[PDB]
Parts: sequence; structure tokens; C-alpha cells
Amino acid sequence: RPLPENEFQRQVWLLFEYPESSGPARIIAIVSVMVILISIVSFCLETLPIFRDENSQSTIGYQQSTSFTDPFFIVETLCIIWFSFEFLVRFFACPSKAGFFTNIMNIIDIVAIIPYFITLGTELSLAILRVIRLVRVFRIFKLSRHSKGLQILGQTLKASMRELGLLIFFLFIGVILFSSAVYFAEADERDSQFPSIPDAFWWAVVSMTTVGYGDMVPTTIGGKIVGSLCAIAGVLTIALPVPVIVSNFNYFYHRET
Amino acid sequence: RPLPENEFQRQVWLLFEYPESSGPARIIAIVSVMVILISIVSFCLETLPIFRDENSQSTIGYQQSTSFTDPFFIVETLCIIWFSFEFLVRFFACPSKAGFFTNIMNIIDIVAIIPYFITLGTELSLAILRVIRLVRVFRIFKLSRHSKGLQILGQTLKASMRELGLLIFFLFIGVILFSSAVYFAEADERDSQFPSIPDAFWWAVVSMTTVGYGDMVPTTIGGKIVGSLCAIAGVLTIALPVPVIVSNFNYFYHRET
Amino acid sequence: RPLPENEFQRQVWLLFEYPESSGPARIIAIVSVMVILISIVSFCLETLPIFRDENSQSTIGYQQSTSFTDPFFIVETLCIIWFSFEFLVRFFACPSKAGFFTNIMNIIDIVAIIPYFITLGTELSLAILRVIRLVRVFRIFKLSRHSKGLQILGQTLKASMRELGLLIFFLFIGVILFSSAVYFAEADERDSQFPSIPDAFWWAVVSMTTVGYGDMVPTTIGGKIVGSLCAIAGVLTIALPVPVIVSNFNYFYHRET
Amino acid sequence: RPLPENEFQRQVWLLFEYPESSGPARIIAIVSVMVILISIVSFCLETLPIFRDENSQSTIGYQQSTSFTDPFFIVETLCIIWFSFEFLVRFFACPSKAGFFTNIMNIIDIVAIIPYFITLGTELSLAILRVIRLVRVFRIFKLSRHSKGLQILGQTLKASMRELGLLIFFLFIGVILFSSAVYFAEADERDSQFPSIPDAFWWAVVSMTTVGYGDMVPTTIGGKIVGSLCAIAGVLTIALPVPVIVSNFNYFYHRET
Amino acid sequence: GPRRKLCILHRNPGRCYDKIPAFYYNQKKKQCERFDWSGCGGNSNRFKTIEECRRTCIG
Ligand SMILES: [K+]
Ligand SMILES: [K+]
Repeated sequence: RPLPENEFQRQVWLLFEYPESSGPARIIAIVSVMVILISIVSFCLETLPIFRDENSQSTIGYQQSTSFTDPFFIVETLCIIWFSFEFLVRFFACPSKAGFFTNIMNIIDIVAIIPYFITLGTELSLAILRVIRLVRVFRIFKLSRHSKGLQILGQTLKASMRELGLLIFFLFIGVILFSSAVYFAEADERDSQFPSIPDAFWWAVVSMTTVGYGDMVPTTIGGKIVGSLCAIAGVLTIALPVPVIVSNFNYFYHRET
Repeated sequence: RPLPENEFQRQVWLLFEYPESSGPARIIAIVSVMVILISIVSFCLETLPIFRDENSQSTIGYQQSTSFTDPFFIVETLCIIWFSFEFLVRFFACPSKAGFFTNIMNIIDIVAIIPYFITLGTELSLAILRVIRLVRVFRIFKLSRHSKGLQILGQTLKASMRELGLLIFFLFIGVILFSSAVYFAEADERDSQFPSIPDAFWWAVVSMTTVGYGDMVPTTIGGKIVGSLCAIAGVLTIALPVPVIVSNFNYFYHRET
Repeated sequence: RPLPENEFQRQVWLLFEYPESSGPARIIAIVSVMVILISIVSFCLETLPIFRDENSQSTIGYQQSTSFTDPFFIVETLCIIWFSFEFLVRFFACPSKAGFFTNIMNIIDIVAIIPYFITLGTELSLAILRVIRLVRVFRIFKLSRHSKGLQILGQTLKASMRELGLLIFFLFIGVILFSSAVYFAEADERDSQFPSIPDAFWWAVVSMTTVGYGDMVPTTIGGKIVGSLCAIAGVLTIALPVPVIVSNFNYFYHRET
Repeated sequence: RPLPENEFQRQVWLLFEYPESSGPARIIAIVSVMVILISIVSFCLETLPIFRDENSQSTIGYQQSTSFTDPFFIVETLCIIWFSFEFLVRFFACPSKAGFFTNIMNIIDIVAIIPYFITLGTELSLAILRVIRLVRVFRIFKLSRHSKGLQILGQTLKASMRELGLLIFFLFIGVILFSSAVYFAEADERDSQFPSIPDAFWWAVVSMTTVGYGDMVPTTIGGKIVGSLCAIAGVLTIALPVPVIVSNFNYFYHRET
Repeated sequence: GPRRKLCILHRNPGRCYDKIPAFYYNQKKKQCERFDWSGCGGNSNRFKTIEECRRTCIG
């Protein structure tokens, strides 16, 4: 990547892009990491009943007001201010403005920055607000800028898209098969825990993944046989694409050194 | 695989066999795929209590009549008519009609076609109808024609028959052993979760596969020791032939490219 | 593999030792396989409450009497007399009688034959009878004679003794660690599900193996952290020796071909 | 390492360092192994309600008195006396006392020795006592001196620190993501088992590891979808660095031979 | 109390439309409570009479 060459844009770009270049760059990287971690902790703690009950305060998790009495709103505002400053500096110092919005890291930053401003504009349909609150957890992906392992995992996911799709397709086929089998095998009972095939989807996904929650369990002998087959076939189906994905991850992992 | 050479059968065979040959072939492939998933969705949704209680419609899932008031029957008959049209075209355009019935991909179509016509002839024994409606789910395998990964999985299953049988045999031996151990270790208890060894088969199969449903759980010290041994032996037994089957799948998966 | 050389002992040894040698040898092998399977089925059905309650019949599962009214006793007697006849033929046709008792495939036959005669002798302590009835399940290992996969598994177990011991040692160390951690982290709770460290051994063994029956579950935050660490460390611990054992099994499996 | 060369320090060092050097050295090694096992058994049995209720004796697990009537305190005193004698001999016979404390094998001895003397000095805050009694279990790590497998595992853990950190980081990211998803997808429910995202952390760690206790289980359709995705992603993120850790373990394991 | 998972479970009325007077053990309340079962689905944390729920969730 070429330097900005402006003699001041280049300095800011080096400061905010390559932490190893200088001491100030390293401290800026550490500050950004700590800010992201603080934002994640605040987002997770907003949902605790201690603050939720003893308080807008539940639809968004923070009270948007000029006074800004709520500590959660203060922390979120500070984190969003830091994120906005960082993104604006990077966008103003990016040598290629046309190609700036193509990198996945900048899209991640924009996704982590939008919901706060969307809520602020709205304050100036309820499921939309819940979805906006839910997508506020995507700032955990802002750590991919400072973590090399996260970048390796992202490259592995990009390269192993076909294997992931094959795993999903095989899982769906097995889930449909075993859900139908267990619904029809355990249908002539009043104590049946499978009311329909779409409900048996939960049992199929739980059994194939070897999770075994136990909330839904077959009772009839045919149900038990179907459950055995579901467990074995789920083990096999999961184990088929996983070695390919792991080989891709190892190739991208040891490529660094 | 050569063309029929009839100057008219060849065109239909190319249209209904090779999607990449032309645009109409691709649109026919997409239509077939959409019909298959529509049939799968209809079959899964026919079991929901919303339509089942507000409805014969419970034994077969649809009402066969000239009026055709039931939407599920309409969807099922449209999917079956498309399947029959495709099968008749493929049978009348196949250059080798003698070898047509040997391919598994055509046996799958025949199996997905038969149960609807069997029910129609019957309405034109109760467990027989239930098992027929169960084997109605085998149209999910009709996606193997349009999906390459499903064909690789089928070839892997064909090639790894001995290893699959070995896995089943080892699982059976371990299940018998640990069911006997857990029954006899926890037999002198007034309230025991294992009435007999055949009922302990369920606990064994959910412990070896590490699903652990929790419906059957050992209580006495000997039962707990047997359960830990069952978990270890089951994970080892499963891990024994899984790498062989995975190697077979990977060989068939990288064979295309 | 020398023949007995008696001109009649050699024929008997060939008949009862090499199934592929002649048609009668294959018939004898199939008959023996069916006899072992029948014995296993009878042993499993002996415990069913249908026959157990509607019957002596509970201490040993069958009633030893001259009339022999119990069908289970008749089946067990037939299987045992076939086993004894086969063992006597093998012992009287073995070229090396001194080394006959060294092969574990014959120790299996003696172990499967003894308990019936032990009960017969004592018919003409209560836990001893239960232990005898438990070791009566070892006739499932008589299939190793007619199964190459079982022999391969036995050779793998013999070769991988050190790895199995290392797996057991690692699992025991992890279980002690996490049982102590979960007992002390959830000790100041009236509703705590861990009465003691030996009782937490069960939770540790089922969590490290990802079985998770759910009977014992941590409740406090420290208990939850301890449980997560236990699960992760158990996955790692089990995953360590398994590739070595699998490599041993693969070497012993592809050696035959 | 060279002998001390004192003609008496060297003899003691060889006696207490190389079990294969002489018969007395093997005797001392077996005695140390048995003493460590006895200490572990006594520590685990101190928590049984048979002795704990029939008792100070609950906060520390033993009662310090001159009479020493409690068998657990007698056993612990003997074990600690042996450990202190062995540590003193090894520290007085170590050729390089400056480098003696750098070895982790002697840090293990010091850590296993301190709690008893700390409680003894206190006899002559309550959570501190619980933490001390928790770290009292680290004498199980004293088996690493007499077992090569534990040394191999320690070297593997030392070499695989980056992969362990990557696994922990990936687990944390997935846990945060799926906890937020399952909380927001199952928030508008009175019977929701996820009061908050930090509470859903337990469900996330249980699902991703596929332990599946079932104490917290999704109910809404979005919850079921999130749970299935959580199981899949947890399986994948466990399977990513485990092969690298396994390769490290195998390299350290076959290096000895 | 650590009883069977049959007891560590939340009430699931089912997917049907009925008000069957069943009894389920609530661990949060540490006791058995009456609830309305729809007549299908549900989980093992379901009993016909309170006597059996108190039997095999308390002892
Ligand atoms: K599980
Ligand atoms: K479970």
C-alpha cells in the first residue's frame, strides 16, 4: 500500500495503520483494543437485570438524553466517539478513497458505528429496534484489525465457502430425513415430544451435533432406533467437511511464518 | 453417454439431462430444483398442528377429491405431476432403456413417484399407509441429480461400505457390553432408570455417541464407572473408522478438480 | 499352521478352524455365528420385565431343572452345549495342546463356557451370582473368531496399551482438577448439586467427554467458569491420544489388504 | 546435569533423582508415587459428608491438634512431612541452587508444600481459606516427576501457547456472538431461560463444546436457529486449533523414542 | 436439588390447543406446580397426577 505522500496524511496514516512503526502507533493500537473491549463489556452488562429493572431503558439498553445520567449511555457514547474519530481519520488519510469502502475491516467499522447513529436519529415498528440492538454486537469483529488469528479465520472462511455450504446442505438433508423418521416413528403416542416435523428439526439438529439437550427425547422403540441413526449420521456428516476446512485453516495459519 | 441419434430424442435428452448445454436447460434445472424444495416444504408443513387440527387428512396428509380444496393436496399433486413428466421424458429420451432402471438416480425418482400413486389407487391396514407416507420423504434425495456434493457423498458411502459396517458392528458390541454392565451394576435399586438391558441400549447409544440425552442416567457408583467407561469406549470406537471414511470422501471430493 | 497329521484330527481341525477350506467348514462357521447371536439375544431378553416378573429366575435369569420348562434355560443350554462341543473339538484337534491356552481367542471360549457350569455345579453369596451373570456377556467376544475387524481392533488395543494408559492418566488428572475446582467453587450453596469431590467425579467425567447428562450442573459463576474450562480441557485431553490410536488401527487395518 | 561431587551430596542426588540408577532409587520413586496417591485420595475423601458432618473440620478439611485424633490430619501430616523431606534433600543436593527455583518441577513441590504450613501458621477472612484449600489439589501435579506422559503434555502446552490462546479467543468471540443472538431472539418471553447475555454465556459455552446440559435451552424459532448455528460454529472453532495442538503433542511424544 | 433432567426443565405447554390439567416440577420454585398441557409435544417434565411428580422429583 502506497503512502499518502502529503507529508501529513502519510504521518497520520502510519500512526493509525501500522502499530509497529512507532511507539505512538503502538499506544494508539492498545487504546483502540481497550476501547473495543470496554464497549463489548458494556454491551453485555446492559442486559443484566440489576440495571434493566432498576432504571428506551429496555428497548435500546441506554437512555439518550442531553443530561446523560445513565452510565451505560456515557460509555456507549465515548466508545462511539472513539470509533467515529478513528474511522474518519482513516477515511481522510486513505490513499485510495475509491477502494476504501471495499476492505472488510472498514465495512466492519461502519456496521459497528451505524446503530448508535440510527437510534440517535430516530430519537430526534419495534422489531426494527430489537434488530438494531442485536447488530450492536458486531463490534466484536472490530478486533480483527488488531488480531492476526481473526484475519486467518476470516481468510479460511472465505476460502472454505464451498465446504461450509456442503456441510450446511448435508446437515439440512439429514435433519429433514431424521425429523420425518422420528415424527412418524413416535406419532401414535400421547406422551410424544415431537408434535410435527418442523418441531423435530430441533431434535435433529441437537442430536446430529452431539449436543443432546434432552428437552426432546424419543420414547418409542422406533424413535430410539431413529435417534441412534441420527447421532451416528450427524457425527459422520459433521466429520466430512471439517478436515477440509481445518486443512485450509492450517495452510493460512502457517503461511504467516 | 452418447446422444440418442433420433433427431428428436437427442434434443429432449440434452434439454433434460445437461443443464449447462443451453439456457432452457438451465431454466429447466432451476424449475426442477424449486419444485423439489417446494415439495419438501409442503411435506414438512403438512404435519403442523395448525393445519392438522383444523381439517384422511391425518393418515395421509391430504384429501383426494375432484374438487381439490386442500392447498397441500394441490401442491403435492403439482409436484408429483412435474416429477412424473420429468421421469417420462427421461425414460422416453434415454438411449439405453434396458440400462435406464439400473442407475440409482432413476430409482430415486421412481421411489419419490410411487407413494402418491399408491395412495391414489387405494382411495380409488393402517401401518402400511404410515410407512408409505414416511417413505414419501425420499424426494429429498432427488436433489442428488442437481447437487454434485450429494453425488460425492453417495460415492463415498458406496466405497466405504465395509468401514461403515465395521463401525456399526463395533457400536453394537460396545452397546451390548455397556448395557449389560450398567443394568447389572444398577439392578438392586428400588427406583432404577434401567428396567432391562434392551432399555439400557438407549443409554448406551446416547453415551457412546456422546449425545447424552439425560433421560437415562446411572445412579450407583458402579453405574457411574460403567458410564465413564462407556463414554470413553464410544468416542474411541467412533473415532476408529471416521478417518478412513473421511479420506474416502476427500479423495472423491478432490477427484473432480 | 501345520495340520494335526492324525489323518482324522487333521480333518476335524480343518473343518473347525478354516471356514473357507470347504463347504461344510463354511456351514459350521455360519452355524456357530448364528448360535452366538442367538445366545446374545437370549441373554438380552432374559432381563426383560415381561418374562422376569411373570416367571431363581431373577438371581441367574433361568431355572435349572430336569424338566427344563423355561425357554430361556433351553436356549442357554443349547448354546452352551454347542460352545462346549466346539471347544472340546478344538482342544482334541489342536496340534499344540501346550500352547492352546495361550491364545486369547480360546481364553474367550473358556470364559464364555465357565459361568453356566459354575451355576450348574453350585445348584447341586449373592453378589457373586450377579458378577457371574455379568461376565456371562463375554460370549459377545466369541465373534472375534469369525470377524476380521474384531481381530484388528484387538491387535490395535494390544499395540496401543501405552496410549490408552496415557489417555486414562490424563483424564484422571483433569477429572481430579475440575472436580476439586467445581466442589470448592460451589461449596457455599444450600442448593449446590455437588455434595463432595468424589460425587463431582461423575460431573467431571461426563463434561470432559462432552456427554453432559445434565444430572449434575454448576450453579455459581465460579462453577460455570470451572465447567467451561473442564469441557475445553476434556476435549483437548481426549483429542490427544486418539490420533495415535487411530494411526495404529489404520496400520493394522490396511495391513490385511 | 553433573553430580555434586561431594562424595555424599552426589550419592543423595543420584538416590533422589535417577530411579533407574539403583534399587533403592526405584524404591524411593515407588514410595513417592504411593505417597502422592495417598495424599490425593485423602484430599478427595476429606470432603465426604460421612466425615464432614461427623466433625475448622469443614473450612480446612482437618483439625490441627497435638493429639491428632483425626485420621485425615494424620495422613496429611505424614504426606507433607515426606514432601518437605524430599524437597529439602533435593534443594540441599542440587548442584546449582541458583537455578533450582527456575524449574517448574520444583515450583510444583513448593506450591504443594505451602498451604499446609500457611494453615499451620494461621492456627498459631474465609475466602482465603477456601482458595488455599482449592490450591491444595496441586500435589497431583507432583506425579509429573515420575511420569513421562505428563512431562510431554507440559512441553506440548508450553509449545502450543499461541494455539491455546487462539482457541480461547475464538471461543470467546463465538460465545459473545451467540449469547447476544440467543438473548435477543428469546427476549420477549416470560419463560425465557436467558435473563441476560452474561447468563447466556453458560448456554454458549455448553452448546459450542457440545456438552449440552439442557439447563438453559432455546424455545423460540429464532432461538432454535441460533442454537443450531452455535453448535456448528463451536464444533468448527474447536476443530480448528486442535489438530495443531495434536501435532505438537505427537512430535513431543515420538521424540523420546 | 439435582434430580433427573426430567426435573431440571421448564414447562412446555405444547403445540396444540387444549387445557389439560397437568403437573410439572418447577425448580425455580423448588416445588410442583399445576399447568395446562396442550395435548401434544411438551417435554418429560410432565405428569398426570401431582403424587407422581412429587415422587420422582423430590423423594
Ligand atoms: K452432549
Ligand atoms: K444432556
